[PDB]
Amino acid sequence: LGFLGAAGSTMGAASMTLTVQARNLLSTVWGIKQLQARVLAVERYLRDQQLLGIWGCSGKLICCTNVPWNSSWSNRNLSEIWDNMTWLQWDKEISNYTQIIYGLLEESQNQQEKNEQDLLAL
Amino acid sequence: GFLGAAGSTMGAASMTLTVQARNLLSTVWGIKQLQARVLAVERYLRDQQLLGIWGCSGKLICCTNVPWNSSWSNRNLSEIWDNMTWLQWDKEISNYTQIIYGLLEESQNQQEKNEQDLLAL
Amino acid sequence: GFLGAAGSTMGAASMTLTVQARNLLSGIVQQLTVWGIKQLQARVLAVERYLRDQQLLGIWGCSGKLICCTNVPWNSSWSNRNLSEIWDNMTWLQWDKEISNYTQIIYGLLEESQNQQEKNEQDLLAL
Amino acid sequence: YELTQPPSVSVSPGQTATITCSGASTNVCWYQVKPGQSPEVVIFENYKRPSGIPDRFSGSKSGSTATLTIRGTQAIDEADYYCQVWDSFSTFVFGSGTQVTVLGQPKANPTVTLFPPSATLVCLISDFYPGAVTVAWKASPVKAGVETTTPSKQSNNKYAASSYLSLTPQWSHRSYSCQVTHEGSTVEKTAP
Amino acid sequence: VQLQESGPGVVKSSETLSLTCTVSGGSMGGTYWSWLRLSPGKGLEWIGYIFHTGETNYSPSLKGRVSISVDTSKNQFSLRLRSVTAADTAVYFCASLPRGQLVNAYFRNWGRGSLVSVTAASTKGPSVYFPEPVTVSWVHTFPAVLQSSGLYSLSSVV
Amino acid sequence: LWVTVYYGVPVWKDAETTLFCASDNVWATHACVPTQEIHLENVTEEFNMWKNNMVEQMHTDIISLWDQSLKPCVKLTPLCVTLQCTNVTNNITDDMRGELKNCSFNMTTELRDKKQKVYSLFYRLDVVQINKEYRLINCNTSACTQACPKVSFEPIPIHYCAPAGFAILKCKDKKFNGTGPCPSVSTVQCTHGIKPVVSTQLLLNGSLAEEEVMIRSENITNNAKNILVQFNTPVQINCTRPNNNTRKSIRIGPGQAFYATGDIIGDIRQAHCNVSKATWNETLGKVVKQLRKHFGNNTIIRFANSSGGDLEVTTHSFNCGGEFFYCNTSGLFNSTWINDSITLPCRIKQIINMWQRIGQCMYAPPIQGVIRCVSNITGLILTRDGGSTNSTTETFRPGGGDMRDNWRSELYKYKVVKIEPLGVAPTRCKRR
Amino acid sequence: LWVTVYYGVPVWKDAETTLFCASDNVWATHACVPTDPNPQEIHLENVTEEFNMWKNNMVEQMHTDIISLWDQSLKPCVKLTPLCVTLQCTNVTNNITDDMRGELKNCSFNMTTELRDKKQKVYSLFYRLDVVQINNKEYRLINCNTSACTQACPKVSFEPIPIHYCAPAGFAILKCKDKKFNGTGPCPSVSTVQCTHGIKPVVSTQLLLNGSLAEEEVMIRSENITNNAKNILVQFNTPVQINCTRPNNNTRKSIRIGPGQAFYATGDIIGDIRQAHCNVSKATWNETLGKVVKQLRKHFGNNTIIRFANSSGGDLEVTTHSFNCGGEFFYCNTSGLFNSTWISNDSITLPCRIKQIINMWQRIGQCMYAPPIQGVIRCVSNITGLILTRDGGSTNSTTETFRPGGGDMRDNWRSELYKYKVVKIEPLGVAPTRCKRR
Amino acid sequence: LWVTVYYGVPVWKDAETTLFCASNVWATHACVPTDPNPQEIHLENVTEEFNMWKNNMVEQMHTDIISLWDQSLKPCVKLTPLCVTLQCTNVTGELKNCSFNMTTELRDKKQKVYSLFYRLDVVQINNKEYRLINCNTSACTQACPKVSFEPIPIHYCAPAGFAILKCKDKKFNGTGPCPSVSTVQCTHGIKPVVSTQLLLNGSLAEEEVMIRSENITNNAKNILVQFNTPVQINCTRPNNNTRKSIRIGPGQAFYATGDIIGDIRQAHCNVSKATWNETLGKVVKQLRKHFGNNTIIRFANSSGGDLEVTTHSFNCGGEFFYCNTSGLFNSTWISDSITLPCRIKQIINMWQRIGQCMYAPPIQGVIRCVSNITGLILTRDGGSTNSTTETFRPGGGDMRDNWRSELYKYKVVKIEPLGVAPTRCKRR
Ligand SMILES: *[C@@H]1O[C@H](CO)[C@@H](O)[C@H](O)[C@H]1NC(C)=O
Ligand SMILES: *[C@@H]1O[C@H](CO)[C@@H](O)[C@H](O)[C@H]1NC(C)=O
Repeated sequence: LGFLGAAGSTMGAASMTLTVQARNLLSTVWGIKQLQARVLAVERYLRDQQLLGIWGCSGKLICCTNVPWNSSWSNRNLSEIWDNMTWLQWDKEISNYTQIIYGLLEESQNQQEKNEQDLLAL
Repeated sequence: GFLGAAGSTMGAASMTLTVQARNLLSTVWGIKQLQARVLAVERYLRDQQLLGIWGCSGKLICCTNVPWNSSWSNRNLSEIWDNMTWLQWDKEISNYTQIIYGLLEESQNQQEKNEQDLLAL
Repeated sequence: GFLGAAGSTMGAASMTLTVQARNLLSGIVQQLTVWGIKQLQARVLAVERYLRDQQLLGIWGCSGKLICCTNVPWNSSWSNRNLSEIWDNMTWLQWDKEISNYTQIIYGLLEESQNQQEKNEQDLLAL
Repeated sequence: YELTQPPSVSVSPGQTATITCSGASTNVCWYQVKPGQSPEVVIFENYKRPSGIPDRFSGSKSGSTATLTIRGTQAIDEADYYCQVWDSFSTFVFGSGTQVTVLGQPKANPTVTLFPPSATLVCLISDFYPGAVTVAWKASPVKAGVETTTPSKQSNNKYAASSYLSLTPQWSHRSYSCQVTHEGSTVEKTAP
Repeated sequence: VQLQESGPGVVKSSETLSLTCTVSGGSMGGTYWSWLRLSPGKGLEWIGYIFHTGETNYSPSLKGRVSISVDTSKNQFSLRLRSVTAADTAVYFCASLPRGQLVNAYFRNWGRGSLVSVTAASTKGPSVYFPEPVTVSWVHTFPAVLQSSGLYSLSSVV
Repeated sequence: LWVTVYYGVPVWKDAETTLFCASDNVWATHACVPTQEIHLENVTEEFNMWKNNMVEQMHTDIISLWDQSLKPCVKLTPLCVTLQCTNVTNNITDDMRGELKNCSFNMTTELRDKKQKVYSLFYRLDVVQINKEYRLINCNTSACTQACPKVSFEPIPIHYCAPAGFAILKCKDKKFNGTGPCPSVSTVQCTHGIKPVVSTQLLLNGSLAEEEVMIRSENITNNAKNILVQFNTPVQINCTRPNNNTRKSIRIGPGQAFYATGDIIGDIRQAHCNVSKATWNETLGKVVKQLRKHFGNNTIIRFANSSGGDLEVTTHSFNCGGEFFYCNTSGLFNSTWINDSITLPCRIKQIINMWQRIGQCMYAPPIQGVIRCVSNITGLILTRDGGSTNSTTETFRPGGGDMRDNWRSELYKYKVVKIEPLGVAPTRCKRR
Repeated sequence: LWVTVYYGVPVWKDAETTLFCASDNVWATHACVPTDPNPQEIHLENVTEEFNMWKNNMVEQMHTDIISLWDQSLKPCVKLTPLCVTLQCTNVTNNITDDMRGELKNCSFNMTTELRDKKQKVYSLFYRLDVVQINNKEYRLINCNTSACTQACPKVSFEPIPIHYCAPAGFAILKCKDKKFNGTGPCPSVSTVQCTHGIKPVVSTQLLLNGSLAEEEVMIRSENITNNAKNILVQFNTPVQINCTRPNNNTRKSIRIGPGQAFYATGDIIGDIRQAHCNVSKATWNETLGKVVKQLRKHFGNNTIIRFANSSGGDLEVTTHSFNCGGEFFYCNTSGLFNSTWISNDSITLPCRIKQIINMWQRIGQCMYAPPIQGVIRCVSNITGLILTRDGGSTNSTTETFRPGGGDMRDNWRSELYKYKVVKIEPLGVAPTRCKRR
Repeated sequence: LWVTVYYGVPVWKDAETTLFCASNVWATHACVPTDPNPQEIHLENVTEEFNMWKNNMVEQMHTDIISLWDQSLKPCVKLTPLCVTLQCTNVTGELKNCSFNMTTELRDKKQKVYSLFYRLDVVQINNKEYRLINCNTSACTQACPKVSFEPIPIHYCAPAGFAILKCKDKKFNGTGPCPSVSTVQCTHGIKPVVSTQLLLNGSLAEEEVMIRSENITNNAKNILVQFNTPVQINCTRPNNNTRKSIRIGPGQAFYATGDIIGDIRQAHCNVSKATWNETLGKVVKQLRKHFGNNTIIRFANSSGGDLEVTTHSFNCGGEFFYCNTSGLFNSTWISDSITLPCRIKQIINMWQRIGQCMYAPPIQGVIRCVSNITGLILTRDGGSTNSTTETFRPGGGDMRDNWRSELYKYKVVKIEPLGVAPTRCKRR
């Protein structure tokens, strides 16, 4: 496939092709439009990498975290999610309720880091 | 808030490292803003590279293997972490930082070289 | 210094890899005219080259390390020498010269191998 | 305002000399003027002093009169001093001026001679110190058509001057004389 | 900053005087460029200053016969007195003042001072001598007087 | 269940960004980088071309690249002289009589001291009468620069290409309505190459529809919105200016030149333009066939000529060869629907202010020789009126005059999306 | 003990950076970013930070930004180079009262037109401060011995609009909050903001106008109060309203000087010629001067005789109060205000006067021609400050004389940027503890 | 046997990139301060090739010098109404005494102002009417005199990730693989001198005199001879010039040449005789190793063309000399002082560009510069292979050959630190 060839596929097929999208995020006075866009792309990529790094999650694509799944975010079962839904409708469903997940991971990683700090001292 | 624990105890200001860590990224207002954004990227990449040399990438709190010297600070645990702020600690150890940075670099340099020969089995 | 013992053996250069990587970004002393826009474009190009070098290390599971091993097979058509006659009495400048074409297949093999390894590690933790 | 000053101050070397500048509401400023040289400011407020000026110069104000005090008068400190204030209508007004002279060599008396013409009279005065001198004439005094040389330093380093008087061949009167007054001392010489 | 005047030394009576002070090693920004006059029979006096935008301020006793102009291109400023008289013989300085309040300001960066003599006489010889002082050698020699008509007279007695 | 983090997920949101140029002159292709497509199977994306952000950015880009090309040329400030003009009658045609005026004026030479007496030729649309003494029409609003002869107004294709972190979605829908859902969306790096032509009533050298003639409007009920028509078979046209002008360089300054029209070599005739008859009849028949779907069956659809206004909006104005034409096009829109060639009386103006601005014109220098010129008519800009209901008769007149509508017929199948690679999902694993 | 590395500690450092501004004209805010609704302010509890209002770098940055925007806004207007020729001005005399006599001149001169070869003969009314004599009498403009300068084209207005100075990424702005602050020394209560409050860049030389008031008392700030060469900024507690007006009904006519350039000139005045009045209430000014004298005695003594005298400048911008009132630049006397001697519906009128050729930022060879404004002109503003200057006679005295002054425009913006400081965040830090890496 | 990944290794390949400055017209204040004692490495087993003729550093240097010159000539006065008719006579026959009508700061008045012009920059219009020679091709700027033309040294540094090399081989002819390649942080003190057919104030050779060419067997490519000993050349303009300022309008000036104080004498630049003879002897001694060991080498004078390419040109103190230098290249080799009559022009078409001048203002007092010749730009007039004589006339006119005298021991490369290798290890 290509750069976005798994966009129409389901989640169980698009999760195996996470490398192709992640690789292509970093590919005479009116030549400043070339210069203005590159700094924007670099800043957006650095923001994504920093936000991965806050959660203790950087360096990997598939990444697991011990925050429990609240049923108020999505009350449907896991059986229909990974083979009967694409990522676009998932972004549409959890366009809401995202900022609190991005803070729950933020606090949970610091709690895990301090628990590692206490265990490595005794 | 952003840095509302700047006057608090070092033992209580270490719970809130993320909300200072996440705001390093956020024609007159043309090339000036361009150099400002570029220099912000310079400072953030220099900080992350300096964490990358010491072997503490992706970690806010990182335990290391460098001996602490009593000549650096004779002042002990139960008051640095109980009734002292981070600004006073930065003023105290301000002219001792290059030695501990070089020692962290040396310890991480000697740490990785003792691992490559172990995985040759 | 920079590029020190570049003409030495690979074993001697492997102990000094940590001084090259400090200044692929910038120096701090060098952090509207002819020179200003040129220096700004040089800084932006250096940042992009450093991030492009780091992203490939990030994808293959090699992030945060200077020396690492990986679990993809190496075909013998790419190289035939054993370990002793490459890791002594050989310079890296002589070493890059014959893998100018075999590299792009190897990079994709690393990428797919790391993706499969991460999916297999994810599958084990669900039990 | 007028900014009145005393005309002349003469002191012995090694002693103090004070000069006053009255009628000054606003802060005064003193300039030192030497012949052949540009003026230099010496005291630029009532009490302050700019860099490069020696320590012997100081000033003070009491009421509306401000005085300058020289601690030690050397041969360097022989000059003229003017005080300057600011006024709203005329922006800068200056004083009349005070000459400071040191007594390096002692007092002597002038020498004067009188000559008849062949009608102009000549009255030359030689070898006097200090340079403060006045010339008087009589015929009944004479108060018209008289011109006097300003006192100058000759090769002797001892001041000399001259005087002239224009007349008509009035040569009616029977007695002519040229009177020179030298800080109290009077020498008279006289005639048709 | 060093200043130096330039101009004629002998000006005929009832003519227009002209002088030029040249500023070296400095700028025209924020400085009142003054002109000053030192007479032996009248003390030290003030003529006027000019600011670099052309705002002038002349002395009230000499108002109506004075004109000061600035020229930032050739880095200098000039003075013009009209209808000069024999009482205007003096030494002319150019000085400067800082921009601000003149309540405590004092003149600085003085020039060398060019002597200007306003005369009204012609060439004559000594009747034993206006353009040339006579040299009498045989003795003692006296400096020459200045008459009200504008002539000279000295004497020499052994 | 526990939440997980996936990096590199294929989702996108609509956004606006900075699209840089790319190429294979007035349009500065020196700064453009030199110059692939991935099909997407099961996605439907909502498109909109009247809310598209690419057309406005392209229009501002075209204006700025026009403005930077006239900067180092001659200002032509001393040309505002009291002209002295008469008619020219070296065997002028009766339809051409009064259009060309011989003119003579006093002009400054290279030296600042002297002056010279210079004669030139000016069209009637350039000179105005002083109230025989004439003057130029630009000496009343703003004197303006001269187009340099080395640069050329030939429309080279340019590609608008998105930076890293963005994507451009291209519809493959063969019957695209112009807005709404798109059943088949394809992701391309960037576009096919757009020729930035300039026209008013008829679109020239554009991209053809591939199966049938498509007519697109923002609101077909409202009469105040323009109607864009895209053809499937092109209609060939001939530009023609049958005169042999002579350019002579008049030097008006130390290193500046004023290229003036010297004389006519031979006969003077009108600068007509020819379109075919039967091809235009068949194309207009297809157009009136399709428009009865939106407006109703057995409705009398007829075409009138332009309504009025200034010369730029009312007349067809193209730029082939280097001269500025202003053609009538009243024999094209005349029919009422229940080897001949249609010729058009066209006229030429020299002082041009293109992008609807006041106080900024440009003098076009004359071109030596005869100009032969052909192009394709692959698009029309119609505009209906406020006709009464239940009359079963509607009149359509060629509108135009807004430069966005020409480039909205090329960027009608594109949009810019912002890819975000971060997403969360629950599964069975737990971090150890 | 063992060393650890912490990332993101709350440690700052003093630094200088290029701050960008945001807002909700000459100061072109179409290029600035829109600001946020509800700007968050975070109060820092147990902190003391050393401040200095006389050394912060954002004052010079603001001065450079205002100079750059005022230079940029005068680019596409009329150059007005061919105007100054040998003028021939006689006195206007229409229905003139006792004052403003010999002030307005009726000048006549040639000009060019649209066509190059034709000329015209036009007339304009010029003030006395714009023309100088060369030798009816032959006059000329005062500008073109140094430069011929651009007109301000009248679609751009001179009304000040607020700009908020933001902070870039990685830096922070610390805002003081103490109610009794002299601008130098430690501060007990320090807060941090994303951007400053609304700062309007007003231009004045003796009396600060339209500024930010105090909250408790009349504070007095100086770098060294015992030194007499430092300006003494005063911040008022209650504002004092000042009404300035121009009663002459002015007429503007447009003279076209080129193909696309027009010169707007003063026409005939309809009515009577009168001077520009400026009114300040007497009782409010007397109370405000009493408050200033009472606050001034805490720095000098309990028995010193504080006096006020009028200004002693050389040029017209330092001597006279100068501002703008919607297009006309005023130059006002203010000698009826600063005239008192304080021992231990009547309104004061001021003869405000108007100039047109304006050299405002004191750059050599750059000026500006302000066009006339049609009709009468009125403004209502309040005085929120002063720029005094002590006349230092001698030590241990009993009489202090204060005179107004200014000219340096950085003191007008140092009275609004005193409670602000920019810092650079350093997130790294090391500390000892007991833990071990495996 | 499985792939390992190594990062940070020293491996470079050749590439082009934009370098930056490190340290008047040449902007000193826009450069970063230089870096102190930049240490040097040695590659003991390298065979990396250099190239003097096809490196991108000379093109970038030429573009930067041109852009700096056009930037420094921007905020100065334009002399567009000075182009008037000139009535000139002879002085006391090279200098001209031209008088003209000229506008003042008042737009309606005019003044009559005289000035002195050289013969090289006036032309006669149709015998008392003249004009400048730029009045039909340009309208060109007077260089406002607060700037200087002094060749301050300029260091070029490489951006991050790029390194610039340095050949240490002494007998290196400019082309080919050298046994010894080094690496430096920044280039040395290159001074942008302006010269034609006599490279002066430059860097000497190591031990002997190098001969550098594309191919020695072609009569179209310049021969950059580089000396091992300096040949000192030193001279004056003996006239005493006064500078007057003529106001052209509202606040702009024009500095014209005033009256001559002393007596007029021509400029002359003289060089030592025995030193030049032994330097040319070294050149003809070692140059015979390329053309045949029994050959006749004779040096003719300049070929022809414009005055920029025919005559030796240099900006000594702000005045631009155009000295004859036909008394030096005149010999016939087979197995005291030399004076040069020199002339000065004012309006200058510098970088071979038609449409922009610059007007160099006159300077007061006498000027004197002592300089060292460190190179020649000889070209070969070819012919048939029938005779043993070869005529080597001087040539120039191309400013890149001045900057190919330097930038010969330099090359920029792009570091690629990522590299794979086969190993038997395993990641677990
Ligand atoms: C130099 O000239 C000779 C003579 O024609 C030619 O054979 C040779 O190829 C030239 N050198 C190069 C590098 O082209
Ligand atoms: C040549 O002379 C210049 C200036 O006198 C000097 O800087 C340079 O070092 C000299 N060259 C030598 C001595 O090789």
